Amino acid sequence: LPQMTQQLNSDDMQEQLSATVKFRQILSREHRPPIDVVIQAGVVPRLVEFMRENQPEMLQLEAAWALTNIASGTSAQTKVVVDADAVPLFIQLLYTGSVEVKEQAIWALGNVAGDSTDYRDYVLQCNAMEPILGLFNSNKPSLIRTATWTLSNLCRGKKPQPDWSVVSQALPTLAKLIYSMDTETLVDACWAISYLSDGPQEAIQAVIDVRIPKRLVELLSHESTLVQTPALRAVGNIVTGNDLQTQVVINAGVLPALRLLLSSPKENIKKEACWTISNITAGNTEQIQAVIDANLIPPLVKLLEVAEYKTKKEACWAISNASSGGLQRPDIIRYLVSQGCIKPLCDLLEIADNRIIEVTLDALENILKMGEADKEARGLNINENADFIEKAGGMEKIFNCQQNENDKIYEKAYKIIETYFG
Amino acid sequence: LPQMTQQLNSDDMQEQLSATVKFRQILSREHRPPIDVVIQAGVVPRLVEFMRENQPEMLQLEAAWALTNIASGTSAQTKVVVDADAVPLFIQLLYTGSVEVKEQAIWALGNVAGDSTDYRDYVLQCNAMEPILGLFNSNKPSLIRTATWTLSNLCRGKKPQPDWSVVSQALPTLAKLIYSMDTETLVDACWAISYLSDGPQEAIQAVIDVRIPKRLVELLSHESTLVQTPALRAVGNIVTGNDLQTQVVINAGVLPALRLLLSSPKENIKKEACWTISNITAGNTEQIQAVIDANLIPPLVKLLEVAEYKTKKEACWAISNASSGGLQRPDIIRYLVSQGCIKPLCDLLEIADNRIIEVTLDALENILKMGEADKEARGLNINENADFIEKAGGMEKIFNCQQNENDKIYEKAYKIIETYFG
Ligand SMILES: [Co+2]
Ligand SMILES: [Co+2]
Repeated sequence: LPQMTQQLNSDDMQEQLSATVKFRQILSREHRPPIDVVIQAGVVPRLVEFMRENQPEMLQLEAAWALTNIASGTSAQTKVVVDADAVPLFIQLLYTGSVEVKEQAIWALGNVAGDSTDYRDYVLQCNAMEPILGLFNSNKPSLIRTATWTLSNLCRGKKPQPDWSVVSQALPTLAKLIYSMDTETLVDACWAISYLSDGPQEAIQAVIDVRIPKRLVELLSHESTLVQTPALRAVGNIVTGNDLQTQVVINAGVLPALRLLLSSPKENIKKEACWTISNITAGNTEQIQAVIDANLIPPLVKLLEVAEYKTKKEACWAISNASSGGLQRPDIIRYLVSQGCIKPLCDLLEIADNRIIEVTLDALENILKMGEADKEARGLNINENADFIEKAGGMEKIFNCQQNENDKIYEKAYKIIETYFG
Repeated sequence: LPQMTQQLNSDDMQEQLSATVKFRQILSREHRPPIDVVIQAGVVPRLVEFMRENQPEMLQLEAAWALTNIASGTSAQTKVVVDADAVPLFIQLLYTGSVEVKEQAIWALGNVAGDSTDYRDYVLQCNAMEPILGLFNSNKPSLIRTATWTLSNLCRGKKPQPDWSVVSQALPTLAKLIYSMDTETLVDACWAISYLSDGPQEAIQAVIDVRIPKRLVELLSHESTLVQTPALRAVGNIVTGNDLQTQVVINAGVLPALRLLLSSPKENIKKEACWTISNITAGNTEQIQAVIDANLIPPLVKLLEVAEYKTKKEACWAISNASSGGLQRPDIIRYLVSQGCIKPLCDLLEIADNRIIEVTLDALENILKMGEADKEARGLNINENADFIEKAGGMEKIFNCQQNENDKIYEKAYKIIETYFG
């Protein structure tokens, strides 16, 4: 190392190149590259020098390669490279460099961007977006992957949400990347899109205008859960928007697609599928009816019954939001009850957290108001739904809620028992 | 009714009495007392007239009785009585009335008070507390029961919390009632105390000052779970207070008692027991060491693995809080690991909601930091805990968390994987 460090500091171009190649090779070890000793040798800032505008490209590639092996190490190791002010140089190399040079720069920039939110912003402010977006006009798959990966690292994060004026510039490229033949590329593009869709209406509408929604919906039935997961996450973030934005996703045909995801052997997919659906049933009466017409209630009721809690929780919201539209269209409630949602709802009370008990009690109450409403509409002397709940053992569970510490809950419980089971 | 209404409005005493008796009788029907028909009759204000100070006591009783049957009906019916100015007369009857009159008055007041926080405050504001506490100097079980139940309704409610200057006057009486032989009385007294115990530091301190804690602890081993629940709830509320207030409960011997409750056939007792413990391990080092010395970790680790989620969740907090104390005394962490908390903690990650995942990742990161420090203090070239976690399958689960939408979680995950599994 002392010997190499010498060559590197030599003024002989040929000797500098000889040294950088060496530092690049040791930093390329698959085992445990002596990154820390290299940093301890103080040759980082020198290697950074070799990436300057007028250095020979071979020297630039070797130096960037070496620095990239370092920047892709631990966070500490990344800080060193960043502090040597390598980022601005990696970025100009994105414009100038050969494919090989570009592959190192984009990788290194991706690691800096994915290190933390402050580095994410640093990179964005160094204006990496322009040169990064130009990489997609190339035809090398591997280079496009890294680039897409780095792009997702720039879009990710919600405490400091990334500078939207900058990151939104990626939407057009992203809209094309989700048609990629490369699976890894597809995956990261969908993750990036989900990150951009994890924001206000402005963000969501932006994703809608570049016509990404329909492609996202087609990707829900991709053979791989690695593609399905981020695609669903993105769809889920989009339907969190307003009713108009959600209808866009619905006209793209997301409902029939969701029907398949509810059967996914992947628990988190069933979970986010129920989550997505609950943000659609949280919409207007016509959107709730659409969920009904797509035959999404039956599988939902089933999950409410057998899935893990984290999924049941989601199924409940979906069903409870659906029952909210029952005040208007009473037949929605009638349909929910027909699909056997009462038993699952009652049982849930026994294992749910307080927020879910509130949600579940809302659904049960809406169900009771309905059964009460057409009980009067007829000369009947019984509230069928109330009777339904009693049989399912729900009465006893609602009674038990009277001892819950939460005011909203126990008060909701007393009112229910008193009103329908007195 | 038309005839009774007439007699009721008569100036003839013997007539008013006879008619009040008849209204009382029909409003006493076990079946479905015609309360609404009686209200429609418009005689409520008239009956209220009959409870005034100058009225013959028999008329006072029959009128109060009649109105109490109405007041103990639906909220809407209770409202009719409250709006007729009955409350202040029920209260003055609580002083002057015979035992029979008092029994009606206290049942009416309890129903008004339990209706809502508005009626609760109105009742407290009408100075009902003075004659109510005065009923405890009586020697009739049934009366003391209803009186205790009423006191419970008056102390309940946390959104508007009840006027502390008023409800706190019940502590001395409450401190004595928890030594009662009557189960119902004891139950209600314990509930009333748990409600008083859910306030700020002052409320908790007043409960400690009148020396209720030790009795609460003794009651944790009461044969009936109807007594243990509210007693455990009250104890739980007290330990949410500061470290000093928490030591009072510890010195009362709560730990051995909780150890027993961790095997309660009641899921919610196991749950609040874990919750109670978690609020003790959230204290200083000595308090965490006390939990350890009482042998609470093993049963805690067992629940973390096999209990319902709502309980596991509580066990996780208890164990996780304990590990935070590991920084100071590294042997706390070593002990936790020795009791096999790692495996159940990793598995929890697969089914936990985001807040619990965060709690779990902190526990795991503390354990992991400990295994790292010792590997250093020793020449070991392995982080035993990291290896335990990897063996348990928690490595992959932690890895998966990197795709969680929550920033604090995925950052935590990437940080862990990079730092201990690289
Ligand atoms: Co990194
Ligand atoms: Co009531």
